Amino acid sequence: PVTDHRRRRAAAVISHVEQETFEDENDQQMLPNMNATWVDQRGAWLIHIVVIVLLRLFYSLFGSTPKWTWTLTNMTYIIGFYIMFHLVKGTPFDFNGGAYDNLTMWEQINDETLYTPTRKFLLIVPIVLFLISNQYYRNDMTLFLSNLAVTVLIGVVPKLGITHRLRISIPGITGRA
Amino acid sequence: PYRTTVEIGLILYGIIYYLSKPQQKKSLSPQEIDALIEDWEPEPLVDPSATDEQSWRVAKTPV
Ligand SMILES: C[C@@H]1CC[C@@]2(OC1)O[C@H]1C[C@H]3[C@@H]4CC=C5C[C@@H](OCCC(CO[C@H]6O[C@H](CO)[C@@H](O[C@H]7O[C@H](CO)[C@@H](O)[C@H](O)[C@H]7O)[C@H](O)[C@H]6O)CO[C@H]6O[C@H](CO)[C@@H](O[C@H]7O[C@H](CO)[C@@H](O)[C@H](O)[C@H]7O)[C@H](O)[C@H]6O)CC[C@]5(C)[C@H]4CC[C@]3(C)[C@H]1[C@@H]2C
Ligand SMILES: CCCCCCCCCCCCCCCCCCCCCCCCCCC(=O)N[C@@H](CO)[C@H](O)[C@H](O)CCCCCCCCCCCCCC
Repeated sequence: PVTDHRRRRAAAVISHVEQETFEDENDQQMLPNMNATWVDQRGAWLIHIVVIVLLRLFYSLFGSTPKWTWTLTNMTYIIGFYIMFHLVKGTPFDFNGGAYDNLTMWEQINDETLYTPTRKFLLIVPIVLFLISNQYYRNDMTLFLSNLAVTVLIGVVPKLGITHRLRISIPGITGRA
Repeated sequence: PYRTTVEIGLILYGIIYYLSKPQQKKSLSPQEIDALIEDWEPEPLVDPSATDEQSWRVAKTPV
């Protein structure tokens, strides 16, 4: 071939996305992303509190016990955030030629900068929510263990210095480079 | 006890993450090594541009 533009799907237990070449990196990422730029804007940090409050009020309008209400709201918030950020890979609109087809929205924030204030806030919020919520179901150990497992496994491990550009082939042969 | 221990662990990691590094920023093939070797252009050992204009000293030396 005269261009050699192909996508690899190497299979291994632990694998990482290869570093971009000169043409793909220094030239095909020049314009604003329009997908991870709205994070550092007006009213982008208070909306999470509003979502949490609305979910809590909606669940309380049913008239259930505090333990079930708080467990359900924590699980729903964490699952929704995971579905929005960590699951999907790509961009809803063509960028240049498909340059961002191997990365999630979390990796694209702030041009792949590891530590920025918004990331710190996003990591801080689930811990504070868990600390506030545990006080209602301390008696039940099963629910405490379930909440701890959900928080640690979904809302903590992905947002780490490790597990950056990390892919596992157990649920499907992932594509790297 | 344990319920307090896990809370202490989560909080302790919280401050560690908060006071992280100072905004860490995201960071060659042997086939192109010979290209650098071939692109090197050395300079002459001695510059001969001004030799002609300054050569009157030798012609005026008594013998
Ligand atoms: C409380 C209640 C409980 C219950 C509940 O509600 C809440 O729980 C909820 C749980 C929900 C799901 C949760 C999360 C997702 C994923 C999301 O994802 C983005 C949109 C889609 C695309 O995503 C891909 O976007 C990129 C482009 O595709 C991918 O890019 C690469 O692949 C490119 C490939 O060209 C290459 O260019 C490169 O390699 C590279 O660029 C990238 O990897 C990947 O992100 C999702 O996948 C698509 O997959 C197919 C296309 O691939 C579509 O067609 C297929 O449809 C039929 C089935 O197979 C067959 O008939 C057709 O023949 C067959 O083709 C299918 O319709 C569609 O789903 C779409 C929504 C969904 C499914 C939700 C639905 C609703 C629930 C089931 C609810 C549920 C009701
Ligand atoms: C009755 C009660 C149930 C309530 C259900 C809602 C649950 C709310 C709580 C969870 C949500 C997290 C809260 C924080 C979000 C605040 C609002 C921000 C709005 C931003 C919208 C503009 C973003 C543009 C960028 C587009 C983008 O991202 N593209 C892809 C990647 O490039 C992403 O893959 C994509 O978008 C996500 C896929 C769409 C939704 C997937 C799920 C399908 C519907 C099922 C919903 C399940 C319930 C949990 C979400």
